[PDB]
Amino acid sequence: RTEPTYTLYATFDNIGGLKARSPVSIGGVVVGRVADITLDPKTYLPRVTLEIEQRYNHIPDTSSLSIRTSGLLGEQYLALNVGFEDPELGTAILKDGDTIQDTKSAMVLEDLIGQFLY
Amino acid sequence: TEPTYTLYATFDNIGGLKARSPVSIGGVVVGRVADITLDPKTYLPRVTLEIEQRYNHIPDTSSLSIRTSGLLGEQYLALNVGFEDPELGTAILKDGDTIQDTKSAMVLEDLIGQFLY
Amino acid sequence: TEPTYTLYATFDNIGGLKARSPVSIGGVVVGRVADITLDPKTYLPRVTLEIEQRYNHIPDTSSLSIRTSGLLGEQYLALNVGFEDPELGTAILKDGDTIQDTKSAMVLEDLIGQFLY
Amino acid sequence: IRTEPTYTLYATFDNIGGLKARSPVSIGGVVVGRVADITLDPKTYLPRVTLEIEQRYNHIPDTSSLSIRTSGLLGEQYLALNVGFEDPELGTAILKDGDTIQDTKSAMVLEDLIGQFLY
Amino acid sequence: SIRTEPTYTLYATFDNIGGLKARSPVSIGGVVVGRVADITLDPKTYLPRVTLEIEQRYNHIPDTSSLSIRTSGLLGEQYLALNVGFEDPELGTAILKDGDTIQDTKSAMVLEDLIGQFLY
Amino acid sequence: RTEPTYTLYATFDNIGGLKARSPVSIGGVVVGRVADITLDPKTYLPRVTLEIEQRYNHIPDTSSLSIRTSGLLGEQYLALNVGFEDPELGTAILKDGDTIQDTKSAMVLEDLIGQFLY
Amino acid sequence: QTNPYKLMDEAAQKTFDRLKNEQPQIRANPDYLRTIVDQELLPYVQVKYAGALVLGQYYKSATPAQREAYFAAFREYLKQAYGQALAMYHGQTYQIAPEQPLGDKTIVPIRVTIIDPNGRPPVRLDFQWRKNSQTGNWQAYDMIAEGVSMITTKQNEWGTLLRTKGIDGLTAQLKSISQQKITLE
Repeated sequence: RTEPTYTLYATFDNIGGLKARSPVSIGGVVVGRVADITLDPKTYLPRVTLEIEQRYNHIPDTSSLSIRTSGLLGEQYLALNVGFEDPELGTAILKDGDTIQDTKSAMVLEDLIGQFLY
Repeated sequence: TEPTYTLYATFDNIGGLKARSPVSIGGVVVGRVADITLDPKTYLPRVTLEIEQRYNHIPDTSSLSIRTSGLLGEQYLALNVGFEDPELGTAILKDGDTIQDTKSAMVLEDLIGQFLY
Repeated sequence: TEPTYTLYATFDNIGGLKARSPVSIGGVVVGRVADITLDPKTYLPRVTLEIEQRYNHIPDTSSLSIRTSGLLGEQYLALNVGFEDPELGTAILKDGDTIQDTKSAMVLEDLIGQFLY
Repeated sequence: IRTEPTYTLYATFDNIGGLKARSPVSIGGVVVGRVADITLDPKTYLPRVTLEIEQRYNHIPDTSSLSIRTSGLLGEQYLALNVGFEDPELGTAILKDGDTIQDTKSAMVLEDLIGQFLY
Repeated sequence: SIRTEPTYTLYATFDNIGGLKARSPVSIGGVVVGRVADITLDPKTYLPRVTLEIEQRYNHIPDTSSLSIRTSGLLGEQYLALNVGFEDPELGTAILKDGDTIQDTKSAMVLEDLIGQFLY
Repeated sequence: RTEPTYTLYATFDNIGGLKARSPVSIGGVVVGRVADITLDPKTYLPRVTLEIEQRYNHIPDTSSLSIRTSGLLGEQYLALNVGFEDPELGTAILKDGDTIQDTKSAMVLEDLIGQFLY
Repeated sequence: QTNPYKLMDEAAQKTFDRLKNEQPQIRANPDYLRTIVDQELLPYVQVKYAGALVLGQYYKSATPAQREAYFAAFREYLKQAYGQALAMYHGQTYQIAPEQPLGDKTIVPIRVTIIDPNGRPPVRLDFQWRKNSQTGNWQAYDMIAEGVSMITTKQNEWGTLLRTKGIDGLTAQLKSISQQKITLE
């Protein structure tokens, strides 16, 4: 895996049962692996750092990132979604050391039954 | 030896279709899958189909979709024979052509989302 | 080990019926299935099976359906005897015959899609 | 020796599901015997069954019932007896040697209910 | 043995023991105390009865308490479970010593019946 | 391993199947494990004694502690929830040897499936 | 007088008393439930210590010009939920739990019930009464349905709004629930 790979950062709020060394997939094909997860001692929030293969390198700065289960009884894996790319207007590309913003979160088998008729 | 040939098609979300999977019609296997890949631009997945030669003579209009086996089985790319019509439903699928219509896979959270909320 | 005789049938969606699977009536096992194949003119599935010879009073009006045992267990085909009455030709079964009517298998995805309209 | 001398009984059914031989028979959760034979009637194609009961228990009125139910949630099958009540003058026939029960219930299958309702 | 453990015995009757076996755990609030001992029938009425034991450290239980069998997780062992009742001092209550019987009881759960009474 | 440990006590009344040495987590990341479980001979109420590392040590007392399950056929664990700090009303950062005031019961099955859909 | 049991006793009595006096007018005009919920109950409930939890750490950042608006809109939201909730009235009981001695803590859980022969099996609804410092009398600040809370599901659901928008986001969007009823009674 000698090919260089560049890294990105993100923050969540309730990741669930995610675990290190899990795949990142686009459309259904694997691309990059997840590196590190931790907390912050100032506000207490889950923070993740991941790496991306260098070949794919033309992303708009607007995109989506969300986690979702696998198959039916499988584990967890991130899911990226390409956003809208607008000509003329400013969009540019994702370089190193950046961060993706708007993200969703997991779901655990209690809040469902909760919201069910409250 | 399977004196086979190749076909090409597109998709958008292939769920979890690893290579070496059947290409069954009516619950009978008649092919296989060799390669899946991604175009370095639009970012849309594509596949490579291989079928044997006895079953030729297929109308250029048909259907192709993805399905799962039982409850917790695997996944098997299935076909649906279209229809043959004179004049405006002519010709056959020669060696190395493209399929028109498609039908994407199915995910869990879409259902739960259509329900509840 | 008995002297057996063979029957034919056609279907529409085999639903993963594997060769050598039991044939039952009222939950009791009797004959075994011989093989399955395809047609080079209509592209439809056909099935050849064989039955023990002691039972020999099943008339023409009868049915064959497909069903799965247990929850997520195996699957098989169930035979159904039809009520017999006078006047009309009873037509007893002999070797090398075919059944008329039947039924098809079931697919999961469509039931879900129908539950959500 | 598995047990002391016993005595036998017969019954009929309509569809026995996946009931195999060597299956238990119980009341209230406790087992009191086994299953002997299951066969078919070559005149009307209706399944019948023959079973046995140990010589210990020796007082059951004729009015009773028998049924089938699955073991746990995902297991095997086991016959289930159900006793009537004791009423002299009216129902007296004690279960002797080699008799047949009057009333019975049938089995249950999966995909039929889906067509029956909630379709 | 489990080293000494002096104990005593209690009796009970039921109506459908489901799938309980021998040497099964008895617990209060999810903490185990004693195990079960013997199960049998009645040749006069055919109603299942059970004889269990209890470790002798705990020496304060009101006469009015409840017993009920249940299942764990969604597909595992079936275990008994008791619930302490409230005692009234000024009125007539009692503790339970060796050789007593619990008043009330509960039945068991079963499939088929409910799935056929509803949504049939 | 680094073990500058703190200990804390809590009470309950129904704990499902929480066996010993199970993990405890905040927001989805592990921060300690339960230690000693026992019963009380005065009124019969289960009591738990847990321990925490020293890196995270700024919790205000106005916080909650509940029990939940993992996946669909996993093992139970203890989730935590952080509150706010304000004078007069609620102060006093947790010192070693104290008890967590709040608590919530365990979720029981069968009961609700009997209740609803009746 | 700090015994919560007697307070809950008189509260249940007064509630069902004022409730019994109306049968057709309430269903002819839903504007009476939102009235009677304020006519009682609310003197027994506390708003500050309740509405403080849903905010979280962000409370340490709220400007004095913003806190009062949220604190005011919270009650106006809370009225409608309990208003719509009252849609039953089958003359059901409320067997209070028995007495018990001195509380060994400044936080105490108390339980009631409700039974009727016309409906499903019963259900329990725990309450929490907080023993404050010098407030003399005590209030309630929560409700537990059955293994499920009512401040837990809402503490995180109104989430990402707090990260991106802010307190300003929750304001106005809270009151924007309109004034309605149900046509299925």
